[PDB]
Amino acid sequence: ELQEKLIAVNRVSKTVKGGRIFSFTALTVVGDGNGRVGFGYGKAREVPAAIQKAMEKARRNMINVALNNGTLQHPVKGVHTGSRVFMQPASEGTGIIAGGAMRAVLEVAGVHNVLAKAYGSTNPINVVRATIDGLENMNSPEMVAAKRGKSVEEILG
RNA sequence: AAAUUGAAGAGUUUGAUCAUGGCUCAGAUUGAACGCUGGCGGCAGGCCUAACACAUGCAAGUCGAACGGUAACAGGAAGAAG
Repeated sequence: ELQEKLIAVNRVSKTVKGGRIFSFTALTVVGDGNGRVGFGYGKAREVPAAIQKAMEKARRNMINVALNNGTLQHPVKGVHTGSRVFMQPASEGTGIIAGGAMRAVLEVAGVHNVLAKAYGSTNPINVVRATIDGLENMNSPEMVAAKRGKSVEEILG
């Protein structure tokens, strides 16, 4: 159904011979609510054009991650530039406890219950990339049963 | 059976960026103090400072079934005044 979220709107400037020229960047996320997450980074001279750029960039580059009934599979460490995200699956209930950008990514991802923490720089673009890296780093019991070459019950016990 | 189901960030260095890195904020608490305000009840608490100096009153007595006794009080026995 492709629900959409706007995370950050930044104003950046490029200096020229006349003076400063200001443009606006938008960081967005889209998601199915079931597994599929995508993030977009648009840049335009005025704001809603940058929002529309970020949305049509985010809708293309979406990756699907695996997740249980509303939860993760294991603890997983996502990393990026200055961001050292750590997300732990949850018990049921308790909502998404996560800060800001990571909260928006996990909410469009369909992750209902999570315990998350950001380390290092909490810059929004880099923590969105660290979050989605930790999400696509995650692996399922059926795929780790496909790897090690045995049924899932012999792994879980 | 149960004995715990646990983890949020933001602002500020720049023309703008990303890092590093301080500073500050959002919470909970207290033997609290002060300012404005003030209906009641329950249960707790109340010199953190001068281990400074203390007026006044009380805070350790009991036992006659240990004893000599007998000041009180209470009767007794007697002698009396009526």
